[PDB]
Amino acid sequence: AVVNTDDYVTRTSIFYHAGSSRLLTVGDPYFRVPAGGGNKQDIPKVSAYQYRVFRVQLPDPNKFGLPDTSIYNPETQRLVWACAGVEIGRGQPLGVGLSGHPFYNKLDDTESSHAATSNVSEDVRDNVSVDYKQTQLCILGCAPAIGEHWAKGTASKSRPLSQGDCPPLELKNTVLEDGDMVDTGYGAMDFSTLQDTKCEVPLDICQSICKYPDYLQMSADPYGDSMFFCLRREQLFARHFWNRAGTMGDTVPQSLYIKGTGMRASPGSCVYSPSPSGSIVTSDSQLFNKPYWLHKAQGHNNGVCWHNQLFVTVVDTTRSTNLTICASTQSPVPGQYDATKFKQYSRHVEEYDLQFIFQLCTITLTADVMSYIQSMNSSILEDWNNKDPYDKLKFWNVDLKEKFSLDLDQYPLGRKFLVQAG
Amino acid sequence: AVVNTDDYVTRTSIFYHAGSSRLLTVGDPYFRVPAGGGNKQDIPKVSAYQYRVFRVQLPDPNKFGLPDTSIYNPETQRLVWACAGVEIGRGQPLGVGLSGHPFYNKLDDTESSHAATSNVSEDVRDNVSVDYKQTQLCILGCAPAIGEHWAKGTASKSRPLSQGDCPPLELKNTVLEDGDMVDTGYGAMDFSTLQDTKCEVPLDICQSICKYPDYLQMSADPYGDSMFFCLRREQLFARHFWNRAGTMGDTVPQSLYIKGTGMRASPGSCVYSPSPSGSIVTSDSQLFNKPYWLHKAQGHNNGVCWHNQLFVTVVDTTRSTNLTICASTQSPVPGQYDATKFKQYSRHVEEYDLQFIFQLCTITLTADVMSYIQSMNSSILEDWNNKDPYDKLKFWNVDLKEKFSLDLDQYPLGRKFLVQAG
Amino acid sequence: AVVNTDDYVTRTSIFYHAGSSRLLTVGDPYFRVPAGGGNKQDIPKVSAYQYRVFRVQLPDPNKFGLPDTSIYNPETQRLVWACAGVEIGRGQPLGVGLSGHPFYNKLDDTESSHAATSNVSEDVRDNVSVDYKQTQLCILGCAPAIGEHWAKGTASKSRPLSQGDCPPLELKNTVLEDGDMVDTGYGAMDFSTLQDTKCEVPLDICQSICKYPDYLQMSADPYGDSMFFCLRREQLFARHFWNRAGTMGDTVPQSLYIKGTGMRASPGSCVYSPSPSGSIVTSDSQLFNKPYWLHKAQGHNNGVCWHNQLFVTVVDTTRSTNLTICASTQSPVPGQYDATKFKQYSRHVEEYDLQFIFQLCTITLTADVMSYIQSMNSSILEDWNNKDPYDKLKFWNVDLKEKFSLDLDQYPLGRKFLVQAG
Amino acid sequence: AVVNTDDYVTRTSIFYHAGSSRLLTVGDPYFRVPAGGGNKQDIPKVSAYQYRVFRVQLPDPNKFGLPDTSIYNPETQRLVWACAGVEIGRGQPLGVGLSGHPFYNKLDDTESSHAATSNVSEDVRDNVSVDYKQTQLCILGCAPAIGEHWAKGTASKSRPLSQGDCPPLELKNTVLEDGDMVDTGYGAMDFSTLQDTKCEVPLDICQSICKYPDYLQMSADPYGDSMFFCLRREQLFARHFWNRAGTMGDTVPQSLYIKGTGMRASPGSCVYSPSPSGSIVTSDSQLFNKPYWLHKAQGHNNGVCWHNQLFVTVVDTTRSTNLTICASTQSPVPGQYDATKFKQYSRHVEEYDLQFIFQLCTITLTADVMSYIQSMNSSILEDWNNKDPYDKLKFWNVDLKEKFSLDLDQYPLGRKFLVQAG
Repeated sequence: AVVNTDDYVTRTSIFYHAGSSRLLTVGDPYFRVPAGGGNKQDIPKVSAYQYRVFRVQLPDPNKFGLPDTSIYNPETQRLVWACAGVEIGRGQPLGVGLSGHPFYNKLDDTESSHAATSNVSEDVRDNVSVDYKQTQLCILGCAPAIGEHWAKGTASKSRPLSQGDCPPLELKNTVLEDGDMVDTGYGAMDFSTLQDTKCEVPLDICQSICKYPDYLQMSADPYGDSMFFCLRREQLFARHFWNRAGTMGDTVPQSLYIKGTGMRASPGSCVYSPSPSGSIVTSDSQLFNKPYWLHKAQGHNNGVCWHNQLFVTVVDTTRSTNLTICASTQSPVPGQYDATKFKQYSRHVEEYDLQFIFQLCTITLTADVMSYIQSMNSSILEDWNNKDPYDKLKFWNVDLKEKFSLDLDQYPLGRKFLVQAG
Repeated sequence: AVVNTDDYVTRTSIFYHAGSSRLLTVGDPYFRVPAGGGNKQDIPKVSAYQYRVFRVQLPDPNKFGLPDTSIYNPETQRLVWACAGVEIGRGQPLGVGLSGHPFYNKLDDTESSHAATSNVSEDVRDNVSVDYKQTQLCILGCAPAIGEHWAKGTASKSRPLSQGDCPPLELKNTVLEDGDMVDTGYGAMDFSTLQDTKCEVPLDICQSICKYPDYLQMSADPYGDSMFFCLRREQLFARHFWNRAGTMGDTVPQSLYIKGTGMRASPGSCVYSPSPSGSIVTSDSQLFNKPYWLHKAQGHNNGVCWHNQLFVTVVDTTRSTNLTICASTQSPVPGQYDATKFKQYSRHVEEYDLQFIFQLCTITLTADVMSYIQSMNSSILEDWNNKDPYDKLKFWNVDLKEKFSLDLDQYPLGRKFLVQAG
Repeated sequence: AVVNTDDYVTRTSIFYHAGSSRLLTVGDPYFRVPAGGGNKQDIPKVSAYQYRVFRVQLPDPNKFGLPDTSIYNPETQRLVWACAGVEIGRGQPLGVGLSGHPFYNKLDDTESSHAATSNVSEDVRDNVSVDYKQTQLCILGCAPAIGEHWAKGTASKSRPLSQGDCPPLELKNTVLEDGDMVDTGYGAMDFSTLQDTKCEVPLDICQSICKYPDYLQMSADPYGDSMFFCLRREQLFARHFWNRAGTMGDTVPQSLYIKGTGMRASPGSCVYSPSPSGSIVTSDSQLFNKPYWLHKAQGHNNGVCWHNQLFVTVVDTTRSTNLTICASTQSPVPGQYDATKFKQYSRHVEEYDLQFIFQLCTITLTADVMSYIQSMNSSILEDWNNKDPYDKLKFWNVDLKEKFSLDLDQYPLGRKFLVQAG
Repeated sequence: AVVNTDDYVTRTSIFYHAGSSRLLTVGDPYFRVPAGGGNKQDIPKVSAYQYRVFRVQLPDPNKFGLPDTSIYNPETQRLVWACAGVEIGRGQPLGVGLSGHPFYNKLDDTESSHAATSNVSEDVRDNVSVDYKQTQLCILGCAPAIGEHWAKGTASKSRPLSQGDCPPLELKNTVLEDGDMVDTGYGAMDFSTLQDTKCEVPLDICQSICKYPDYLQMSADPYGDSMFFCLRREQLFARHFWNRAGTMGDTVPQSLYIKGTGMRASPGSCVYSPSPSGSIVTSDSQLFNKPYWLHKAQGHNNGVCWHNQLFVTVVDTTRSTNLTICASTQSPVPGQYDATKFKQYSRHVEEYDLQFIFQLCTITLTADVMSYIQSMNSSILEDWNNKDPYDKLKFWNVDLKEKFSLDLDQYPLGRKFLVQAG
């Protein structure tokens, strides 16, 4: 039986402040520009619509000089960090930003077409762009958060898919790594294996995998290391209504319409999909640049950072202004305009600032306390006396071993904390 | 004289937590696809705009293992489950999804006499789509919830109905089953029998029946087994204004206008119908993933689950993103684009999770108490010592007989319940 | 000097509940369809944009069976009902509906016309529709609500009204009968007498009289029997901007523009009129299906229902979804589509439900008290020992004489009332 | 270790009110007009989207005669003004103001193009305009605020940016001078060096630098003189979706689409940029014309005005209506209209009013205090017994040396302050 951490992890009255420096990154918002091919280094794919997963690395509280190493007894107890406050700071101003496709699969406007439209010609693919759904979310945990998405099912012998026939869909659970794209309004699926056209969604998610946090599973997780802090705020609406070019896989039953003559003799495309649209983005509904206190967690883990680790999973689309930079091919910069003599670039900036307030905690290693932790996570006892199960995954590592401080008064969050406590 | 249950149903201090696993279903959002035609097994019609009616099957508390069978005396009392806490869980992300009809009966734009169209023929039906009205609701009871809808009234034998004339309308009460379509903004009626065109409404409600819960009737119900919990949240607006093609049944009174000449000599179509539209869909106005406690119900039944049953009626259209899947007809996936070589499919997902906190109750079987229950529902006494009156209707059965648990602590809803109780 | 009823109306502790059955009505939303033309019996005009004036008829408390006929001395005092609780119920789902006119007088779009427009020839009327302003309101009093509207009075013997000149506008107070049209955003006037064109507004108000409540007068009423309860909630915006065809009556002064040449030599039409539009209709700002307790009235009358009457004036435009009905000319229903073989019809439904909590009251008839009531309304004394000032006006009569009950516990509003009372 | 000012700055009970007169300025909203061209004296560039940085100059409280010069001991201590109240008054009415560019680089509409568009020939630049993002911000400090912006990185001596290639982006900190441009919704960058086209953004930020307050840095500031009061409110949305004319710098990876033929053989422009748009501007969300009290500042400086200075940094775009002026070339003003015989001018007005409530404060000059202020800012002690480190920057000097008064009662803010205190 799983037990609340407040029943074996005794807390102290010793609080530390820890803050990252300035986490900053720029790059192309649509795709990584590979190294060399003009200029040196490589420009990373940096979008407002991808998950930020910071792996916060903490100092080992046991091999760490204390303000007084008589807070505990190194013979019968161990130390753990317990997160008490977090403030994710966001840098750039509020802005909206578009994403698009040079050959988007848009047959024709079905919102209110002036009349009939084109026929099923070929390559009626147009160039369109669309601002995505607006999402803000923040997840804390001592383990990475689990996402879900839809992928092709399994290729069991029983019935070999007649090729052209629609595959079965399987919900797949996965870890949210840094760089994974969010649900933008086009559903959370694997577009690289479910859409052979590679033209049904905009460029940045076209060949990517859009995940969505598995809140249901993470809440039902027995120990609750996945999330002990969750903030979400999403909103969107439908801007334009369109068709899909191609033949209908599922045939519309004759019992659903009266047959006609000419073009209207047979039913056209009945696969509709609306362009997403996050509405007004305001400061009043902003989720960040505010401190949050983890009073008492939702799960059984109450902010205890096992393995001296901390995962901060962040999404903020309320800052998606993509910079437009253009240089001329000619050096003296000609006085006669000519679009071909200018190169257009597109860069996006992400600026973060993590701030924490940690609390020192003691665990009395009694016999059954140990065998409980044994069952929970044996590797916890090993470190207290190597391979990590996460080294295969892409994280934005933030070292804080050198960032802890005792005087909270000297830091913004530190003052806010002291105020809040009384 | 109907009596409050809190007068003959004594509540204990024993609480159980029960939960479904993960209720999940995928299918076509418009029409069920006949199996075998391409692939094995049928593709169910799964829409966001159809009632989910879960039939929760509880274990008989009398034939059930208690932590102590001295909670009551089996010689003069019986046990009932009373509902105390509920959490309906929703998995997939927020999103909008369109519905349409290849041959919608849209004459022309009456919103603002635009410009002209371009058609030969005389059949002017266009392929239009529309986002439905946005609706959220949740009904709890120990009996299925009652719906209303409009249908063709019985043609009287005295005065027959000459073909072409308008039928009289009759309001019809009925049981909401799992799969019944909701009010999408086109009203609540039998479209399969009040529209011979089969083109007045989009495809998924085309040959169906849209039902609205009869809240007035269920509130007026004497005992109140129909609903002891009701949450509703709806909103919509008029997007586009349109005309209907066809001859006018009711002739516009000559005295409501001045005759013109040419086309304007006689009045055109005067049957207008607007395309519905739920505006912004936000998380801030969400109704689900939040727990709700049944403190004191609206009706005379106070969460008492007679027949050890529970009917959870749910509508949530705030998650209606329809996936678009496409496979190529060629195996190597050609490097030249051609719309004819790609089969477009449309799939929708419905992920649920049901959580309950049930409370053990006792009923002392006295003379008048039994005679009371006799008149209320004789079948109740029968089971305490077979055919079920609902065995004709479609329900999503959720068996919770192996899902009851005494330690609320171990479960998400359980913890919240304990907190709320103090 | 008028006195507050609370000084001469003593209240008891006896409360009754009374509710109508289910007030229901269907018909054409634009105009009544003269009987027998295609089918037996008239089809009433039933629109969402017309007042609903229920005349509730209460039993005479004196000639009424009491739980104990010693609540008063029938020699020295009489009894009066005094309203304490009200709940108007609405049945149909939330919807938006359109109104139009086959020959709407719309010259041309003036919002942002592409350039110049058509010649002011003769007949350019277009078939346009429009969703009206969104209005909810509810009035209670023991006397019908008063409304105001604009009509052309009379030409006095002195000056004449030249054929073609603009008539003088006179504000006219009047009783709101059931069926009267509300302000739809085209102002509150008599379109049948002020507009000879009969094409300036949509069809249902084309020849009607739109009335608005004269709140200003009803609050200034000495006794305040006209309203002791008043709820209102309206909203709208301007959808499209248009011109009016015809010659200008008031000539635009030369000192307000510079003359041009060609068509721009003389100014065109300067009679602008926007099409109204109620925006998002939501359940969140709904006014009905909720109980309201008349704690202390605004006027002098404190819910005292003189003459055992009660007037309930209601407007609800948040439920205006008009049902589209179409039958075919052919019996076997042809498989080939042809709009001419389908008669279209338009039907609106209005479903209500009135519930009340009434409080029995006592008036001790002393010298001055009788002389006061004499001056207030002599006909009150007469009934305590014949015509009525209204029997010329159309009301929706709801007889609740057989609907009074003593046990509030048996009814929804009753329970709600008990809870509220503590 | 930095210390809160409240530990070495003892406040008195003396309160002064000071107010500027009517700060007022008119000018061209897009660019400054060189003098003598058509009329004497220059026409300054006054825009609603540029920072207002007031450098308020306080009277030296030491060389100041007091209501009583025994508040302190001029031998052992010094006087300092501490701010306690601020009210920034705005004059002109609320309004929306546009900005544009005669040759805006807009290829074509990618929101929902009718289909394909024009050839990427040479000059397709159209005259477009756009209302900016809606920003309100107010910052107080005894040192000017810090802004950030993106500028052309410092050329690699060992990687010369080959002409045409994309330059490296460097985030640059800077003092916010009066006149600096704010983020309008096109990002905060140096358009004069990052966009050679000189046609990517509207005219008023075409050759300027858009700065955004570095809130992160100013909060991490050790002493916190830069801001001890910060009020922000910003909102916007995406109005129209546009392409960029020019050649693509970063080439779209071939594995992201399927090649076509004709114009759709090669991908088009994939640099999208939405026109910004602040939505409804209402008085309900207004940030000015209200008084604000600095109870306890965020940083370590609690409103202490060192050097008897004050830096008010104000941004307000809710008042951007640009007056349209036009005179005729002809003196008698012609009776025939001709657009050529009229000169169109554009002017914008900015009206301010600064009101303050200052508190007298003492500093007992001891050893450690002096050597702290020594470390904090030596120049503070130097004035107590020259060159200013901000004499290079453009500020709006507000002299208040002759505006301080003791009777708060006689002033608006004065009264409100008295009331608020009790």
